[PDB]
This record gives sequence, structure tokens and C-alpha cells, in this order.
Amino acid sequence: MGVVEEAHNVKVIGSGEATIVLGHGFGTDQSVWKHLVPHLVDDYRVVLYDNMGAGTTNPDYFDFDRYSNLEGYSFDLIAILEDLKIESCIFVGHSVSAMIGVLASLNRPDLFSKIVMISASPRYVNDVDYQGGFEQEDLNQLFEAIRSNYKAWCLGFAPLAVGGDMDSIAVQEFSRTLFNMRPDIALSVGQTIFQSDMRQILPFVTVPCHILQSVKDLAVPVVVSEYLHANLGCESVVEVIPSDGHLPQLSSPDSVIPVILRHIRNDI
Ligand SMILES: O=C1C=C[C@H](Cc2ccc(-c3ccccc3)cc2[N+](=O)[O-])O1
Repeated sequence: MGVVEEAHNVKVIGSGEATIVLGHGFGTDQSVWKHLVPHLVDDYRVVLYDNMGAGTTNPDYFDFDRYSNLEGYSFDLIAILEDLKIESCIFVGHSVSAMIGVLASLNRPDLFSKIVMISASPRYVNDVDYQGGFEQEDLNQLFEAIRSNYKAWCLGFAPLAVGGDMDSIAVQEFSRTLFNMRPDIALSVGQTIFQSDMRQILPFVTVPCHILQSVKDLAVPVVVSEYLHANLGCESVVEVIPSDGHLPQLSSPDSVIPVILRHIRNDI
């Protein structure tokens, strides 16, 4: 493939028009989809890619100005879609990737037939009329910990994000992918994500959105899902899952994958 496909570790599995693109969240890579993809390959052409700055990607390619906001990531996504001659896709977006997909669909709604979000949020920071999950002081202690001692921060953060049992295979995997990130890049992407505010553009979305989340998610209070549902400008549905964790498609696939598959496979 071309430089931008190689740079993002693009995998394409299968052929056909019916296509699904899967974007991962901060701290992991395309391997977060390992339990979902086996259920998709028989009906869809499956596109996987890593966000720039993931531990699987070349740090020389991490342009701190390009990725200073979410639009830098949406331009990457669009470029991959165009490079792959993809005319229309179902986009499954995990965590920040949910809003990267929303951004891309504002510029190219023709490219997306629907967006399935998992663990999405347009705004993490609380204000007097919006519960996001974090007070600004929460963030400060985060950037202070990451900056202080990254490795230690990875070990501590991974079980809280994955949730569930602390001895799990998923906590193992995530702490690894978290730690393979270059500490300055991890920091820079952290700021961009946590300082993001997608709330004001939601009304302009014109693609149907399925809003999925763990009922217990350290980074996404359940009211966020309802906020998204109430302010998105196209049709949308919410389904809160009886699961624990920010990466439930990895950590609790038995209860989580069937829900994701229902929302991929069926329309509103
Ligand atoms: O991107 C996001 C924002 C919130 C959720 C969960 C989350 C993911 C990633 C990170 C993070 C990773 C590496 C370095 C710094 C921060 C932190 C959180 N968090 O605080 O909750 O996803």
C-alpha cells in the first residue's frame, strides 16, 4: 500500500462493497478489535487502522501541530478512505475515534452510512450544566502524573480504564500498548483529547449514530450517552451495556460483542 496506509498499519480483510471501518481509542491500537472482527469478515470488507501516535506507529510521523486538535485525525481517516477507494462505510469508533468519525462525517457525510460509537464522549470536563466525568483539577493531576513518571502512570491507569478484574488479560494488554507510546506523544494526545469540545457541532451531524457504552466506565458517565442522544442532529439510538470498562469489546466480549453486532447489522 501507499505511505499513508503503511504509516497507519492499514489492514483490509475481504472484498465487496459492504465495508466496515474500525477506529480505536487512546492507548490501544487496532488489536482492540480482535474479538469483534471474526464476526464481521464473512459479511463485510473489514478495514483496520491505527491512529498516528499509537505505540505501533512511527514516532517520526507524529506531527505535533497536525494532531493539536481532533481534525488532524479526521483528515487522516478521510485520506485512508479515499486511498482505499471506499465510497461508503459503516464506521465503528471507539472512544476518541467516535468523535474523529463524527468530525470526518461533517466534512464528508457521503462517506458514512452510519456511525457506531463505543465509549464515546464529546466533552470530559464538567461545567455547571454538564457532567463529563472530570473536574479540571482531575486532569491536572493526570498530566502531572504522566509527566512525572509515565511508566508508573501506565501501570496504575490500565486496570482502572479496563475495569473488571485487575489480573485480567485485557489489563495486561492495555498497560503494554499504553506503555509502548512515546511519553511526550502520550502527553500531547492526552491534552488534545481532554481539552476537546465536540458538544457544539453535534447538531450538525447528518449520519445516524448508535451510542454504546459500558454502564460502568471511568471516563464516560451514563448521562454523556443521553447528552449525545439528545443533541446529535440525525437519528440516534442509545444502548447502555451491562459491562464494566472503557474497552469492553476487548475485556468483556461475551456480553459486549453481541450488542455491537446488533447495532452494526441493523438500522434504526
Ligand atoms: O481519550 C480518552 C479520554 C478519556 C478516555 C479514557 C482515557 C483514555 C486515555 C487516557 C490517556 C492515555 C495516555 C496518556 C494520557 C491519557 C486517559 C483517559 N482517562 O483519563 O480517562 O478516553
